[PDB]
Amino acid sequence: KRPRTAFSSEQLARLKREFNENRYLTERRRQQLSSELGLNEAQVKGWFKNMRAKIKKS
Amino acid sequence: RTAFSSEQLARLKREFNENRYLTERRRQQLSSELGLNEAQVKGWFKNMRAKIKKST
DNA sequence: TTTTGCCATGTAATCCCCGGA
DNA sequence: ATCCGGGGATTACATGGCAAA
Repeated sequence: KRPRTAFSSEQLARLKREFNENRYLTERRRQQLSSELGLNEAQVKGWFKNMRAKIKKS
Repeated sequence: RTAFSSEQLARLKREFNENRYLTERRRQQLSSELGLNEAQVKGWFKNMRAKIKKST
């Protein structure tokens, strides 16, 4: 099982800025964003997945 | 890669005609009766629905 | 026709998407 | 983060069927 991580405030600000433009990730955009933030792609994919579900519930 | 016998395919097809989606129960029961693993029966149903959509 | 021998098609399986729990 | 249980897109590969001397 993949470890849970905590995102820094800079990572969360960049993620959210991104989610504000498009709630879905293409492959290239995921790679770029994971590389830029120093995050595993699975963590990024996961954050977007959970954020869609939180905002759908909100 | 497994190849299903004509008897298995005949039964799978008749089951598919009656209900194109398996319940857990029916998947278990079908697999037991046919001598197949549940993943193979589940995969057959998945591929059958895809194949049909891919026609129209 | 035979007897190869390649390739096209079929399909079981894999990969990855998604929402929901 | 996990897993399930859909989907679409492919991929690997067995084999049927055609090609050809």
